[PDB]
Amino acid sequence: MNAVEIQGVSQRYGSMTVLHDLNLNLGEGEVLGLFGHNGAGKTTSMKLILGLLSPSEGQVKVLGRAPNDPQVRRQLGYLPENVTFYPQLSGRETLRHFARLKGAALTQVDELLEQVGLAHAADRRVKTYSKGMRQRLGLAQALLGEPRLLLLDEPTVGLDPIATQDLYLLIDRLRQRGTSIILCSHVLPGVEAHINRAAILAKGCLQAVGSLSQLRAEAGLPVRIRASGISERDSWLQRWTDAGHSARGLSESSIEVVAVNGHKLVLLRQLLGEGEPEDIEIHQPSLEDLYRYYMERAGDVRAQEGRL
Amino acid sequence: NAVEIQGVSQRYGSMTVLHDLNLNLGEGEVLGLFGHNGAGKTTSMKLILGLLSPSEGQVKVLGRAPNDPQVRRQLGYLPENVTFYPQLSGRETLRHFARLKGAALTQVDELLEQVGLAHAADRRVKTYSKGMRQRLGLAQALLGEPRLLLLDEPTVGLDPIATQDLYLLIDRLRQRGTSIILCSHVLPGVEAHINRAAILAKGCLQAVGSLSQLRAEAGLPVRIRASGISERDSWLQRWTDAGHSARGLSESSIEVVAVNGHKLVLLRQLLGEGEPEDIEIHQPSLEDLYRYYMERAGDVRAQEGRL
Amino acid sequence: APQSITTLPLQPDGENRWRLPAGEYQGQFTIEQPMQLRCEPGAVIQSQGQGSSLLISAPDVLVEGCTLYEWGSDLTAMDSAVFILPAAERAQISNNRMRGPGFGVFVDGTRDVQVIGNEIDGDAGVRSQDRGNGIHLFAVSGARVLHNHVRNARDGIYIDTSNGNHLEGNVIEDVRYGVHYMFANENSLIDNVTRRTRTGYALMQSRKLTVTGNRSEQDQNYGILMNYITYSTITGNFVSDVQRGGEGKALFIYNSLFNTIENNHFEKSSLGIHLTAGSEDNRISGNAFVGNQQQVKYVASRTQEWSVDGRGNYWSDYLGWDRNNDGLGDIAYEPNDNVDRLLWLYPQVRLLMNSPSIEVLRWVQRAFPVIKSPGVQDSHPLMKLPTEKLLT
Amino acid sequence: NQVWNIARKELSDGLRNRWLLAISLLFAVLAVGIAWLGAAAIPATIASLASLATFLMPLIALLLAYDAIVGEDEGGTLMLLLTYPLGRGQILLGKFVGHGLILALAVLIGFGCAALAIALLVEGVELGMLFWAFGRFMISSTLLGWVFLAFAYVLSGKVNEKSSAAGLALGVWFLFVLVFDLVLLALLVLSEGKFNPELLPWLLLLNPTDIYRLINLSLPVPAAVLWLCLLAWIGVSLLLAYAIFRRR
Amino acid sequence: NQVWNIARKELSDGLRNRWLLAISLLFAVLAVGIAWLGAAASSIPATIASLASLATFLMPLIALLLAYDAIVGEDEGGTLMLLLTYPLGRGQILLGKFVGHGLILALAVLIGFGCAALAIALLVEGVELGMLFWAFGRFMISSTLLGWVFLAFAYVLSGKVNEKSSAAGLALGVWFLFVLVFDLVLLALLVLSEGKFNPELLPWLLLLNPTDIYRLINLSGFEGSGSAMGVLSLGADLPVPAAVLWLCLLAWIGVSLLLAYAIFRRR
Amino acid sequence: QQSLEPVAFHDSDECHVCGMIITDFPGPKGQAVEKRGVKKFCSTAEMLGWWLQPENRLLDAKLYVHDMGRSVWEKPDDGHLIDATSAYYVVGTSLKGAMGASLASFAEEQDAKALAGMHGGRVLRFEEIDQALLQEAASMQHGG
Ligand SMILES: [Cu+2]
Ligand SMILES: [Mg+2]
Ligand SMILES: [Zn+2]
Repeated sequence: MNAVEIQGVSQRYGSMTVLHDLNLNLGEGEVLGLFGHNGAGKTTSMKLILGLLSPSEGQVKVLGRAPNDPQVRRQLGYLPENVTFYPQLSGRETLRHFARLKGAALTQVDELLEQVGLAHAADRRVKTYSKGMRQRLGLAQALLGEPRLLLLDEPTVGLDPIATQDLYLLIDRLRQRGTSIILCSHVLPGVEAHINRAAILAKGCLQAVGSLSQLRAEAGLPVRIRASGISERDSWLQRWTDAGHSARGLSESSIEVVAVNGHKLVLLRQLLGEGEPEDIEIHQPSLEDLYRYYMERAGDVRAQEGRL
Repeated sequence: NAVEIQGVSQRYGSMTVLHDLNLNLGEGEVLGLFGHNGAGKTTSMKLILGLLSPSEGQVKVLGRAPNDPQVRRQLGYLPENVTFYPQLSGRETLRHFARLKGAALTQVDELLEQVGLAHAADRRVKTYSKGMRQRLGLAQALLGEPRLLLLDEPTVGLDPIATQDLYLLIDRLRQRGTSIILCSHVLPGVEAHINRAAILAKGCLQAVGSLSQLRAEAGLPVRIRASGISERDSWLQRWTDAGHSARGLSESSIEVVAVNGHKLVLLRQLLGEGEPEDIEIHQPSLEDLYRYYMERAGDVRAQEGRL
Repeated sequence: APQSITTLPLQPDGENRWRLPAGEYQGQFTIEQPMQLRCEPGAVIQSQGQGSSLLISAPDVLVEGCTLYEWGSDLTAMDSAVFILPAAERAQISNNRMRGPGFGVFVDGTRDVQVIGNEIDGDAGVRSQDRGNGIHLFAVSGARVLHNHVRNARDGIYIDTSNGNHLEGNVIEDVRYGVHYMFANENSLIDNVTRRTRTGYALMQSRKLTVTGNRSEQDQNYGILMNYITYSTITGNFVSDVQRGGEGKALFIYNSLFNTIENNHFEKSSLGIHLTAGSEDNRISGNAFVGNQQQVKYVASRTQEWSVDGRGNYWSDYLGWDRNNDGLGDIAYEPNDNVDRLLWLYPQVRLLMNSPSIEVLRWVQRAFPVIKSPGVQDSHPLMKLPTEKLLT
Repeated sequence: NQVWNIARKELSDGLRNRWLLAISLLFAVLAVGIAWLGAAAIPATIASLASLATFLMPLIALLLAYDAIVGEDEGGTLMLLLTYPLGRGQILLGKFVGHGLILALAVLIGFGCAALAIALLVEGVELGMLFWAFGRFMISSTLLGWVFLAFAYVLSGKVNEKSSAAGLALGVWFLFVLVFDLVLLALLVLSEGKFNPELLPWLLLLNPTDIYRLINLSLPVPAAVLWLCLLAWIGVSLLLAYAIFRRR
Repeated sequence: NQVWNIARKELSDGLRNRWLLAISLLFAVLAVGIAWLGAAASSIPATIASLASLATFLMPLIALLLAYDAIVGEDEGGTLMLLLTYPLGRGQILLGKFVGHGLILALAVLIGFGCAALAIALLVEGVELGMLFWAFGRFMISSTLLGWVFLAFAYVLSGKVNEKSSAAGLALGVWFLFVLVFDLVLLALLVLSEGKFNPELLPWLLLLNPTDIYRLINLSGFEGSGSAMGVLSLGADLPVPAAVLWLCLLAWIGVSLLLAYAIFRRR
Repeated sequence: QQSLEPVAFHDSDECHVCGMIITDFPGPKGQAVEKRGVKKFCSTAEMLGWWLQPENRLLDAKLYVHDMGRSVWEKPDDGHLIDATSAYYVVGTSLKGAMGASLASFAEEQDAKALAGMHGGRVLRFEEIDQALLQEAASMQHGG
């Protein structure tokens, strides 16, 4: 069983194909991330999952049906980015408006206003709402009814860092129930702790898809090991350089090792055997660095020393 | 010593929305200001720019008064959301700010190429995206060699290649000797680039210092997980001998909450028996440290899915 | 045609004064001798329906108190009730009752005839084309027709080429024309009352005459019609409620060049005054244009000042002020817009007359005076009613 | 039915519009102030009320619905509403019902206080003719407003920004109120009767403000064709608005 | 100077407003059209009172179209809070906007009454070029001052509000009140009292309306008729000379700019 | 094509201006066919006084007067009724018309020249007729 089965679509506008040979399969409880830069593929893929567009050379099977059935869209939440609701309406009346359209019960309105933390600012106008206050309202209409698929296009813009981490804490409660959701973001640290499998895509195609352990294994990326005073910087700068790893000669009492994480199994044995591990920080190659790798891999040239 | 805030307790409406923050900022550091319930994040922002008057205390920016014109040519302020002037072009907007700040007009053509906007220069700002206006908003902030940047969320609406390139441009200016303040709410990602965080809540500045100091002044469990372990049944128990709960959620996802007092003997347990693949010493991040200091002042932990 | 001596008149006084007793008579009758005959109230001299009933050929005859009934109707042979020959100078026709389908009092070529106090009820069934005139006057100099009561005749008091004569205080009801004037130079008429008439006062080609104090109550389609009158004087006339049947004009000035039109009262008609293009530059000052749905109709672009000696007319829709406390207003009053004459020049604009663009165009003229065509304005209009006595 | 669930939004959002309530108050004040100066100073005052409601009922209709489609696209809720169980027809027809009953109420405060100022300030108005001449007046003033409501949906679906929608809604109000009849008057003066007399009445049927006055001034055409020609201006322009809204 | 560096923006931002260039060309094609109808009707006191009525409807309109979003359009646009962190004051980013928007009105009426004069010197043969230059020189240096009044009015209603949608409601209220409501309130006060409310106070109410002081300046030498004036016939009862009518037009700027600066100083 | 027919006069035919009965008078009697409704006149000078008004300058209507070169002057037959624009009116004669000055209309210009020398008048065309001439000629006829 798969929620979204994008099966070989190829969406074009005129002669240009803005999305070519996209082949996704979102699971039953997975949190997938659509990340795109040059391409408009990210925006078009989002539209294809919804009923907004039609696949010009393929088909999509959202929840085992066509994406434009009314039985699909009653169990499909979608928070769009930069949404600004009807500002003369109130916060409770906007959710009571959206509950009538999705067929949700009206006893779920006061629960979801309480669930997103909008109980104090309910019965106030949407014009006197903040940016993150409207994101709590825009999230609350996506949870109306019992949705089986959420498309959170940039959910944490202008949101407080408690409420940002509380939102992803609501996500892992949701995906345990069986609601497989999709993150669409541009802030790549922060989504990387909750993304089940990334879907980094280039201009046209889909570059890489799979979990973070599969992206780090395929893309050979060096580990970013930083330390501070194990034994000595200069006595430890020499050892990784004959073995073929980079040891950065920083200012004082800091050992930065950029190792290639393939031989580091037995290399860390000598680090334990001669010193204390009491202040080290081994950093895996992050989702920010993995996404920068796949852009360079297809159709891109790195910006300069410090440019953009 | 760029920003020297001392003893400032800003009151307005007899509300006392700021209280006794002593925030000295060095001449090369990258400070971060993070605010939730407290209004200090915005009031302090203003206070350094000089457009607010410090009641009961003194603000000394760059060794001088905060509202002097000789230091206000050496500042750079990227505000929150600036849709600048939709009928002006890209060069004409930046030449306008170059004439006001006293910068030389030869910097405008080399800032619209330093920031990636030379293709969209001489095009109207109504035809700009949100990311292109953040690119333009940065371009007036680097105008005429500023010795103090002050960025209020510079990476909102921005693509991740430019976000990584913006922090490389920040790291070039740190070496040049210009202190930068990154006031953000996008706390994952900014912790790799700042030097000292300053979490302020309910007006009072709760915690200040580097990221290594905020983990030292707050007992938080270090989350060592060793994905790809050989054996798993004794690894459920072999960490709990010194009080480190080896809790796992997958085939090998034992996220061992340690205590940061026995880091030698657990790694000697890890490297003496059993082979690893990719060790992950996951330090308590800036998202986790922020919710400790917030909860320590006023905040109570929200419920199961209730924010 | 018998004579008056063929009746039985009992003489009250032997100075050619006779008195006919009460009792009916028959046939036409003829006066050939200067007899000042009176009559009892039961003297119903009823002719049989042919010929002029009481023909008069002798001068200085004071016929008084007779009651004539049912004379002829041949208007070509002038079958009148009282025919007065040119030789019958200075005749007095006093206080008589007449009922018959022809002319009531036909005089011609007479001098100093006095037609006083008679009641002439004309007809009921004839189509007002063969009813005959109430008091027909044909080229008489010196006449005095006073305080009669003409009802249901054809064209009331017809006057043809009669020079000097007064028409004082006579009531004219339910006729086609109230008073008809044809080439009557140096005439006069005072205080006449016209009711329910298809034209209240016909003023056709008669110069130098005085029209004063007359009243027109509920006439049809033309209050006072003046064609080609010169050097006249229209002072104190009260024209009220000229209903349609024309659309209803209280005064219709057609080719009248010089005349003084002062102190009148044009009330509750559809058009207060119609000024044709040929009739321009005459002294029109001091009237009262109250209650009319449209005050002046002047289809021209020539300017026309309507205030002699700095005193103008009272207009009911004059929304002006008076700061220095005189009787005159301070701002001038233009009765016509430019779009109020596009309706008259082009009748297809009547479909567009309720449009907001017309309501825009009424405001553009008040803001931009270059597009104002020169109309029929009066500097210094009156603030109060000048005809405070004419409403009684 | 979801054509009513989205209509209840537009009632609650339209009645809190401060721009509308200023004009609808000014419509009710000027309808009393014309009726006060038309009785103390009824077909003579119902013609001046027809020229008033030709000014403002297009203005009320274009103030409500110039940002109905493009105001939701700029707000981002239009892309959200299409992912709900909702056709593009039910959004448009539900906005037309919701905005339609607003100006069907704006004539009941407009002429409901104007007919009150006539039935209580004439004293002998013969009110049996009043409740039929104002029943024909309140119905025909809503249908004039429903044309310009459907005109506002045409210009909302075509533009991509909210600022240029008000630049076209001002252009539609200028053209259909006081430019179409000024180019009727202009042709007549230059023609000097060259223009056909018969042709001009028919050419009033190409203007819903002109068809509005012709069923308050009672002519080669009968009355019943003008009611079916005013409703044809609704039904064509709504069908044109639905054809534009399906091409976004 | 900083006042000129921020005037150079508004001079180059108002000229890209397409709504300005429409209704400033409308001021040019109407001032030719009024002067052509004043040339075909040859008259002279009617084409002065109609041109002054044209700039009564449009020079407040161009001034309020420019500057209704001058302060609050920058405040909610984010670029006002940035501008105070530049070496400026609040008095320089207001006087600079007044100079920048003031030179547009000085150019929008030099185009309008400039081409209106060329539609007179090239249309009516034998006109007095000395009298034409003097009358249209008085029209130019007084329609700017009427324009600069409503420019300074718009800075009052921009500093007071905090939302640009409400600034357009107040700017429409200011344009309706001063142009065609104060002329109708004074008319209805004179009609219903028949000029017996106050025979000496009522001419002084013309000085409480800068569009009426503007009409009183240009209709000085060409009085002509009475009904073309309307409620400006009260201006024959004003005992002030012509020089005070210039000074009451300048005082409407300076009080409503110092009010515009004192409001903006506590923004 | 309804304006092409000069209709005949009846006894119950009132003038358009003065409103009195037309056939009780001598002289030529003009009439104006409008093609939407025929309006008739008691004299030719009263028709030309109506024609020179600015409501009727633009009005597309054919003007028809009598031919007094082929008719007796006291009782003109309906009969021959020429177009009034192409006529030859004589003015200033001592003949007694109905309302205005006596304008005997002709069609052959020699019979118009016959009556001009026989009464002391001057022949003139239709376009030479203006309102400065109608009020001048009626003052010389019915004045003094
Ligand atoms: Cu007659
Ligand atoms: Mg006065
Ligand atoms: Zn006649």
